[PDB]
Amino acid sequence: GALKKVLTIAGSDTSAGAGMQADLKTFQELDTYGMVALTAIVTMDKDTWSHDVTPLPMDVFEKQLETALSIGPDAIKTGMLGTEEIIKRAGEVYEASNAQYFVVDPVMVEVLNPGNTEAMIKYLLPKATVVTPNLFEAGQLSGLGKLNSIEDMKKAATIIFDKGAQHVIIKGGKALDQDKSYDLYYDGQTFYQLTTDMFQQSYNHGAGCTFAAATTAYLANGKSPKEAVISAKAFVASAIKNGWKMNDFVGPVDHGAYNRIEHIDVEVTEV
Amino acid sequence: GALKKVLTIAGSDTSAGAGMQADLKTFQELDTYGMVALTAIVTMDKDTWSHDVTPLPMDVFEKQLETALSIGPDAIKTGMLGTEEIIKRAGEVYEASNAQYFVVDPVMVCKGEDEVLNPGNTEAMIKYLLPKATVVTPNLFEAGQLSGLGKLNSIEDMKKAATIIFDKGAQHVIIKGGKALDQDKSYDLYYDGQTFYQLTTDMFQQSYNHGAGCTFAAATTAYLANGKSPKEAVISAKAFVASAIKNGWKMNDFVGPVDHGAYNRIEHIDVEVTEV
Repeated sequence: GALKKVLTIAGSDTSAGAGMQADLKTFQELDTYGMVALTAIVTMDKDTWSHDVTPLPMDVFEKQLETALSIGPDAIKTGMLGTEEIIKRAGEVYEASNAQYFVVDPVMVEVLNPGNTEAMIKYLLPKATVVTPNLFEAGQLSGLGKLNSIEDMKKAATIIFDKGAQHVIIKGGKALDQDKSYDLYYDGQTFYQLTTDMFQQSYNHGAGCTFAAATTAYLANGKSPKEAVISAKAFVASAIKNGWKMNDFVGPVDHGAYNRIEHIDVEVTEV
Repeated sequence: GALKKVLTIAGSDTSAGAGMQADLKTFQELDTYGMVALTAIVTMDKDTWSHDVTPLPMDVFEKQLETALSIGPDAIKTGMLGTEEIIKRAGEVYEASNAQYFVVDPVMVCKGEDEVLNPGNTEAMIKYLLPKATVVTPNLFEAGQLSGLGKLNSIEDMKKAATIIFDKGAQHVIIKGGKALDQDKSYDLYYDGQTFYQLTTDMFQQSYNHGAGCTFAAATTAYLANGKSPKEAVISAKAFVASAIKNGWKMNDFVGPVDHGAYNRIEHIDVEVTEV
């Protein structure tokens, strides 16, 4: 078959563990044709690792979208998007396209811009095939605030699904539990808990981007949403376990570890 | 051991077949840790496919370099660079790093009748990049420019160009003959200052080759990083790109990219090697 065309709308992580770098690397690992519409460029100070986010002008953002839409993506992912304007356009781009899958990683950084959260709820959730919040982001999107348990994650997932997302996976992460990694997946009918072990020498920069990018490529290549999130969780678990130390401040996931090194078991249960 | 850290200094090809996209994809296929310092963004009109090159401001270029250099590349590739200033910086970044390998893809545009679009850029490459290069990877046109010989038409002309490019300081030179040299076979000429080798594969379909050059240079870089000799890196890189070209696909009426992952996923192609 021809390679599936998979677009990410995301920024450049110059360190190359997260951002569009994670997305293109993951798309490559999963035998898709990766494409990116760049939103911003993120750099890091050599001594302190302080981040500098340089937005790209809207005119060049729009030129890239014209090109990507002409090529015709089969699936679109959104990464961290910085403005309500870009959030709104990302949704519009997916609706204009013939893409069948839209995966939204609702990256946020009390939230820094609650305006962006409101924009995600308005413009992206109603279009999303899968939305992939971490525990914090899920509390923001659902309006519940802080989530502390699987039962709280069930409530938030219901609310997010009701806002229009077709499938919701909330990543518990270290915020939920420091010995096991628990995610709550909801399809409108059934709550599934997905669990992987955690490992001592792991590194996690780019994990969220990688998970969402793998989900997108798995969907594009024909996995059901359930199968895609379960396979994506195994994919990123391997990446995290095999992450490596970049400097005193960070270490990226190994995007290629699933294929090159090992698979990690994912336990699936109904909750 | 640890993944080798491989940096490209290149622009974004929004169509994703060439540019930094080809570089990161190839880096990933070859089990390295790919990185980019972005110079520019190239977009295309939906109707005519006319290109628009949007330079990135020099301050953001510099911020990316600082981050990349802090991380510490094991190898650096240069793709198409738009100005003498960025050509010069690229060479400086390599000197400042602890990278042992520098692969320069000396991308130029021919204006017709063997004339180059930006002659200052060719002078800047000869001045700042050739003397630093582990490998330089010109096509036939570029090699005529870098050597000052103009149009090359034979292996004998290519040998002459290679010796001149070597004398300008490149450690290893590979001149890609392409369709300009022969329509049935893809002949490249490799030189290491001592021996000339002709590398051959079949000339595959010509329709869907977008990103071939970038891919070849990126693969060379990755193979070096991962410990292949320069001769084995270029032979391996030739095989790698040959499968990519053979398995290219039609994107639209104007372009078709190489399949960067074809070597690993689809098939392996033999490279004939002969001393000449």
